Amino acid sequence: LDVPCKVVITAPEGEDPHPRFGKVEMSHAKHRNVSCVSCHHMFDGCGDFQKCADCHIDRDDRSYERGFYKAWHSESEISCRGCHKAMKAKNEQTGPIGCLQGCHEA
Amino acid sequence: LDVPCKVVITAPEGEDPHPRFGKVEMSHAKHRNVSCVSCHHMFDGCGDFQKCADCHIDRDDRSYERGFYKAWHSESEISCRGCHKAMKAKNEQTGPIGCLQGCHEA
Ligand code: HEC
Ligand code: HEC
Ligand code: HEC
Ligand code: HEC
Ligand code: HEC
Ligand code: HEC
Ligand code: HEC
Ligand code: HEC
Repeated sequence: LDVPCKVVITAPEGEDPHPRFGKVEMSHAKHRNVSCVSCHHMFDGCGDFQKCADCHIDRDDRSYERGFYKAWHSESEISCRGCHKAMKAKNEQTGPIGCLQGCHEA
Repeated sequence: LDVPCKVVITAPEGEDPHPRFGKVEMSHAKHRNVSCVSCHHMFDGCGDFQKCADCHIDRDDRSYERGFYKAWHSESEISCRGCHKAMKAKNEQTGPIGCLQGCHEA
């Protein structure tokens, strides 16, 4: 499909991930009310799509804004956890925040 | 997915173009502040961004809401001319409205 309904997000090739943190499912359908650029923040209205880890490569420095970990966990509202925390602070229905809740579960 | 930065819109596949109004270019780049669903009104969450004339096929009149002409020229703000006219009425920066301005121009 042009936009797959569910995606499986993994670590890039290289260092195996911690066994409990290696794959996360995300649904584009559940995020239908979130604009593409809210997540695909480098999309400027046309062009094609990459994996986030085509840029968010570094796995060793979890503080680095352009690294792998911060793509998903930064306080930035671009990140999975950052948006969900910001929405929760607004009492808005949103996604999970706990480390083994939802994303890293099941 | 590759969202073309410029598309050339013409008659439905396999059909002959209008002899004077046959092709119109549209820039996704220029429309980057317009949500995808504002035009692709059948897209919901995930799936395909279909060409409009997959559905807007009829050219027997310029009145049928599901036909070709109304996709582009309708009071509806989903249509090219309808959105531009509505935005102009609100004194918002927008696209062209005259029949030979922009869309059906060099
Ligand atoms: C955050 C909630 C997102 C929204 C809103 C949209 N997308 Fe998305 N998309 C997101 C992720 C995290 C992923 C997986 C990327 C990875 O590195 O694993 C995707 C994936 C896609 C893809 C496939 C890219 C690929 O793996 O090659 C496409 C083509 C895509 N997304 C398109 C897209 C569009 C057009 C959106 C708005 C309608 C959109 N996405 C929203 C996260 C999010
Ligand atoms: C390269 C073309 C990139 C792709 C694809 C994705 N990101 Fe990105 N991201 C990139 C850069 C260069 C930067 C720094 C800001 C800038 O534009 O220069 C970022 C930043 C983020 C952030 C902010 C992190 C922080 O400041 O703490 C997040 C949360 C982030 N990126 C997430 C993210 C996701 C989820 C992506 C796939 C959907 C993604 N990025 C793609 C470069 C690139
Ligand atoms: C805001 C800009 C978001 C970003 C970035 C991400 N998510 Fe999200 N998420 C958001 C909303 C508004 C919602 C609620 C949708 C609703 O109306 O119900 C969600 C929800 C989720 C869920 C729960 C879905 C379900 O089945 O109930 C998950 C598991 C989830 N979000 C995951 C997720 C991931 C992995 C993201 C980064 C790739 C991510 N979200 C980004 C808003 C936003
Ligand atoms: C969804 C909103 C998430 C929540 C909540 C948390 N994490 Fe996450 N994490 C998420 C994604 C989309 C990804 C990328 C895909 C993958 O599983 O690798 C990750 C990744 C990690 C990793 C792996 C890092 C690496 O291998 O380099 C770890 C160790 C990790 N996540 C830990 C973690 C912790 C401690 C959390 C609470 C602060 C947490 N995650 C929440 C998405 C989401
Ligand atoms: C109206 C101003 C639009 C906005 C906003 C977006 N798109 Fe669009 N797109 C539009 C048209 C009129 C066309 C040409 C269709 C035709 O019938 O000729 C397109 C085309 C696409 C395509 C390509 C489809 C194909 O050629 O088969 C894609 C993948 C696409 N559009 C995606 C897309 C996305 C993801 C948008 C939001 C970021 C988006 N479009 C906005 C009109 C408009
Ligand atoms: C079939 C899957 C369709 C595609 C692809 C597109 N449109 Fe559509 N359109 C469709 C229907 C069934 C209808 C009627 C209303 C409904 O939702 O049932 C419409 C309507 C419009 C209109 C309104 C016309 C009017 O009432 O005068 C416009 C302006 C319109 N559609 C435009 C449009 C464009 C520009 C598309 C490609 C980007 C497009 N439609 C695709 C069915 C389908
Ligand atoms: C509102 C929901 C729109 C619809 C539907 C379409 N257009 Fe549009 N258009 C819109 C805006 C807000 C703007 C201004 C962008 C800016 O900030 O400058 C425009 C602009 C144009 C232009 C001028 C720019 C250019 O590409 O040369 C053209 C020629 C144009 N729009 C064409 C066009 C066509 C062909 C559409 C239907 C397929 C269409 N627009 C829809 C807002 C909206
Ligand atoms: C962009 C905002 C437009 C303006 C202003 C006008 N038209 Fe248009 N027209 C537009 C598109 C995107 C298309 C589809 C592609 C194509 O060129 O075929 C059209 C099409 C027509 C047609 C052809 C119909 C057919 O069955 O082939 C005609 C005759 C036409 N347009 C006429 C027309 C007139 C009279 C306008 C002023 C009221 C007008 N158009 C404005 C986009 C845009």
